[PDB]
This record gives sequence, C-alpha cells and structure tokens, in this order.
Amino acid sequence: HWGYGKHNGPEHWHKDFPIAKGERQSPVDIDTHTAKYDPSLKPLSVSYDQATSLRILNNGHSFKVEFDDSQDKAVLKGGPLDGTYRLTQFHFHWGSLDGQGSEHTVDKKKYAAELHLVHWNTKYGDAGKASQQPDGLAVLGIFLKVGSAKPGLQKVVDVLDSIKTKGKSADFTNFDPRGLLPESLDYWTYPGSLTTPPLNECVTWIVLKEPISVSSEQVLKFRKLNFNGEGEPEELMVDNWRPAQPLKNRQIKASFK
Ligand SMILES: Cc1cc(C)nc(Sc2c(F)c(F)c(S(N)(=O)=O)c(F)c2F)n1
Ligand SMILES: [Zn+2]
Repeated sequence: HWGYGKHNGPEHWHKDFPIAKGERQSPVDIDTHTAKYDPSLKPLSVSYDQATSLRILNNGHSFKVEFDDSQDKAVLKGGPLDGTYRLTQFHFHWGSLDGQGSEHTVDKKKYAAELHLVHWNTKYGDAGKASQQPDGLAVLGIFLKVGSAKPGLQKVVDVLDSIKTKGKSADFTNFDPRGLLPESLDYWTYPGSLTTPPLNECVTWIVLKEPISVSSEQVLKFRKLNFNGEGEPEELMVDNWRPAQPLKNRQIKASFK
C-alpha cells in the first residue's frame, strides 16, 4: 500500500495511479517572477464564521480535522472560482526537519509544512462525486514557517497525543479554522490535482502568498505522530509530502502585484 517511504513513496505511485504522470499534477514549484498578474481575478471570499468541526483522526498518511459539510456553513467563493465550495476537512504535510515539509514550493523554497483546507463544489452534492470532476475541489494552500507560535493552531497540537497511531480518532468540536489564516489573502492559482493517491485531476489550487508562523514546539508535536497502527513497527509520520511535479502547459495566475 502507498506511503512516503523508499519502497511505496511518490516515485512508485504511478503504478497504481497512472494519472501520477498526467497533464495537471500537483504540487508545483511556484515561479513568482513567472506567475501572471490577473487584475481580473476577484478577492477570495472565505466565509468560515459558521464552521462546525466534528472530529480529528490519524489516517496513517496525515491527520485530518473533519467538518460538518451537510449545509452551507464554511464556504470559499470568488477568486478564480465559479459558484460555491464547501469546507469538508483540513490536514497538513510536514518535514523531518524545518527546511522541508511543504508540497508546493516558492522559487524552489520549501517551507516546514503546508496546510490544506479542502473544499468541494456544491453543484456536485458531495466531496466523493466532486472528486470525479475537473472543477470539483478547491484547496486553499497555506505555508507554515517556523518562528513565533500560531495561537489558533494550539488547540490542534494539544490533542495530537490522543491520535498518535493510524486509525485513532477523537471528537474535535468548536475549532475555528479562521485562526489558521494569515493576514493577507493574496494568492496564486492554477489547475492541478490531489497530491496523494488517487491523484485525481479535480483541484483548483489557491495558494496563499503569506505564510503563517508556527513555533518549533508546535511542529515538533506533528513529528511525534506515527504512520503505523498501534502494535505495528514504529515509523514516525514525517516527510509526508509529494515533491513538485512538472508544470507542463499550465500558467500560474497571481491575484496581486
Ligand atoms: C474529496 C476527496 C474525496 C475522496 C474520495 N478522496 C479524497 S482523498 C484526498 C487526497 F488524495 C488529497 F491528495 C488531498 S490534497 N493533499 O489536499 O490534495 C485531499 F484533500 C484529499 F481529501 N478526497
Ligand atoms: Zn494535502
């Protein structure tokens, strides 16, 4: 089964998921000097005031906070998007040390981690069906750099000890994802894919220019998670990122400069 090791990691994925080598794979390196400023792009509308988190879980690849997406509670619209996208879950990707961990890179720079806020196009009714469509998902990408702590991340970091191993989960209510956003919503955008199997080409990527700062103590708690289930051999969940994939014919658009 797939993972991030030498034997089952990103370079192996195409065998089960041939789209791994397709025309719109993610992540990509964002060449800032090459992105096209599109003055026609709208501001991103992030309406998270009524968000309802439900649970947090370790799925053996990352950890995921799931939201109640059965009504229009936490939605992303505008920017490059047509229509409305509903927040279903967020998760992270991170490194074994601070100099790697992000999936997207900026002028080749790697961040310590990347937050993915995953939304689906309400015209498709469900995240499952949305993932079958070219405009099915919008993922808001946020880079983490190590420095001062992010106070709004703390509630997440404090419960990770309770979901150490694959398949553990816990109730996780009243978490406000607004506490994970940077000041600015300036963004790059491009058409791409899920960054783990099944790698569907269903994602409009929206990657925020401004990183959030998290502390070393916060990221160290991510690195205490395990890929393995309890009573299997210990393997720390670190370096759960896919490297940059070739851009091929695509243009990255910027909302700014
Ligand atoms: C919305 C949906 C539906 C289904 C069936 N699987 C998935 S799995 C998944 C995935 F493979 C991913 F790569 C990502 S990601 N890292 O944000 O691109 C994701 F959010 C995911 F939720 N996601
Ligand atoms: Zn992700």
